Amino acid sequence: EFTQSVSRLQSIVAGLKNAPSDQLINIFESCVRNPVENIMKILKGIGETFCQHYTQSTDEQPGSHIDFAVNRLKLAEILYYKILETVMVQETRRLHGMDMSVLLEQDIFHRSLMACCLEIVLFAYSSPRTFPWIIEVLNLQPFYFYKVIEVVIRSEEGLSRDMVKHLNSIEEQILESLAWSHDSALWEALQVSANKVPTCEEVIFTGSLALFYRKVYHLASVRLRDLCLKLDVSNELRRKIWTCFEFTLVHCPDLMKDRHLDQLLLCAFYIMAKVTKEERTFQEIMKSYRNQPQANSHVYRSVLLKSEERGDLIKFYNTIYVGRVKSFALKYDPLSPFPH
Amino acid sequence: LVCHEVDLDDL
Repeated sequence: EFTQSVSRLQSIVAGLKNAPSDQLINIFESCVRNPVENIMKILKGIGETFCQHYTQSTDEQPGSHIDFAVNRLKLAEILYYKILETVMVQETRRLHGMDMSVLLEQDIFHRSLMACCLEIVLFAYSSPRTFPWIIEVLNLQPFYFYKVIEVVIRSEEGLSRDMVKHLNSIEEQILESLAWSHDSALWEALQVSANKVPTCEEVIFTGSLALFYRKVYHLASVRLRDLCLKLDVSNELRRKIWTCFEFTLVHCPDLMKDRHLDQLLLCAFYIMAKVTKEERTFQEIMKSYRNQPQANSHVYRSVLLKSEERGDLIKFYNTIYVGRVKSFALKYDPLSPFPH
Repeated sequence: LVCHEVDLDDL
């Protein structure tokens, strides 16, 4: 009767309530500063804002009814209190008996765990409201929200394989382009560190920027190991392309502003394959890139050139990319470590 | 290191 995902959600939330349990209230009171009313206030105002945006219509999203949103919010508030208890009981400072007031007064966590729990609920129901709607109506920055996705996947083993597949989906959407928009808090994080971008060796071999760029680098290394297998290139060209992709992140970080991450990885691919004796054309490249799951055509057919005016991947390579990256590439007419 | 391709239509 119910969908595999709607019935899995109902199993996790079964017997539980939209309120802290006696065990979580015993961890909230152990705290010099008890977080229970701050938590309930965050939840109240996230529920209000969700309901208001759910209840009213935009040119691209028709609004729907109070009753389906109050049910949708209630089941997400049950999942929140369950995943928060798992988080906090399994925390090192509970197993050592230390105060967890600081850990439980970080509002960005409570906001982004309620938001993830609302997207779990919405996707299980195949909602017309597709990510990034919840974090956009909840005023939540992609650069701060993605960090709870790993926490939810680790803290609820009842999550279906489709729900995990989706959560890893939206986490890569953030590491691809929603955290690189011009109004992203990532550029703030860069600013307070003198705009020095971490290199792969600094994060791979504890830092908002460190754990962002270590997920970025890991994701880009996966998408590169596929491209280099389906175009049969040398492992040392892979080492060289990867060094130019690092160069464009560290020394030309503005190239990612309001852009996609595979746009700078494909141009790193063509420019280093062309500088060496292993020339593969953008045509040969997009034929193999096409088969990658994140590849929609707009990645190589609607690239931002200046701002607005949009072109395609070849014209972005010729008008913007080669001017700022030829210096480095022409040195191959020290390579960075490639990880797993 | 200019690309001399015109379009990326052909697969």
